[PDB]
Amino acid sequence: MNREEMTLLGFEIVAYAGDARSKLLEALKAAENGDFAKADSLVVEAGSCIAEAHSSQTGMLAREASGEELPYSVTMMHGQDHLMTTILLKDVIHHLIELYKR
Amino acid sequence: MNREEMTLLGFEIVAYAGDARSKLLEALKAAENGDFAKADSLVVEAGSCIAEAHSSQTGMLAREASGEELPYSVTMMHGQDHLMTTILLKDVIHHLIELYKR
Amino acid sequence: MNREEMTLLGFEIVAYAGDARSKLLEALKAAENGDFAKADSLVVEAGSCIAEAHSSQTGMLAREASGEELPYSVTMMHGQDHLMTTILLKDVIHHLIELYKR
Ligand SMILES: [Mg+2]
Repeated sequence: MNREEMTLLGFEIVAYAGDARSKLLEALKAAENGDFAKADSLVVEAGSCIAEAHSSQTGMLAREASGEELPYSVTMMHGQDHLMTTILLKDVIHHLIELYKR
Repeated sequence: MNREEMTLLGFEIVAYAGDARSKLLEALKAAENGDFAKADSLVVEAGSCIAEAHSSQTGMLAREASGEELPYSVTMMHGQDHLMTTILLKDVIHHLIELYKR
Repeated sequence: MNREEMTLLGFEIVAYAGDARSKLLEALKAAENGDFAKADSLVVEAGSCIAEAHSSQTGMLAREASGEELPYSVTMMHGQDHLMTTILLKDVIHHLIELYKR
């Protein structure tokens, strides 16, 4: 694809990763305040946002693997940063809630 | 801009991010040892280094969004990784301190 | 080097970081269940893999700093995201284990 397509998709990712990010942090706030029902609900919601903007990552990487030359985009790079850090938080949040739960 | 400018800006972001991270880690060591006061101040200090490194971020996105082709730089990419991972630490640090403060 | 070469090194980075990440997450599961000796074991193993990927990172950045032009690769940008998020987790894991240990 061209640079402009990569930039727009990067923006989509920045949007969804950003949304998932706020939900996960709000979940941490809820857990801090002993409101675990809300904490869990929020995490479950953040999960969908991530799954959506994530499955696109796979197809993108597979294309380069199979010979496609993908153009550089600072926006795409930025979206991936948002996505990957948010995913790490998602992968570790259960323990944070659990620690607040104990 | 040229690759040289991107690289140098990258070094700049790495320096600020690096210091922000060291302080956040140091803040953790403090909270672990009960020095919550030292931990809190350190967290505030970290935020300033982050504000600096984070500065150019929006501008870069805007330039590319308006149709400007920004050069690829490993150093810049690495700086962005440092910044973004450090910002996540900053976003979570409060809960790790609180859990230590309970 | 060419893009293909950059992509191959990136795959290597993803392998080391992905493996390290699963050990660190497994280390978290262990600590959660009170198996602290297992937790430390995994963290020590993960560090070995991280050391191999991180060392490779240093050389690359240095190559650009010395004037060398390196090709952009989505896989390398992805491997770096994996490595960088994994290094953050490794730097913060001790405090998570300790919190479960308290
Ligand atoms: Mg990145």
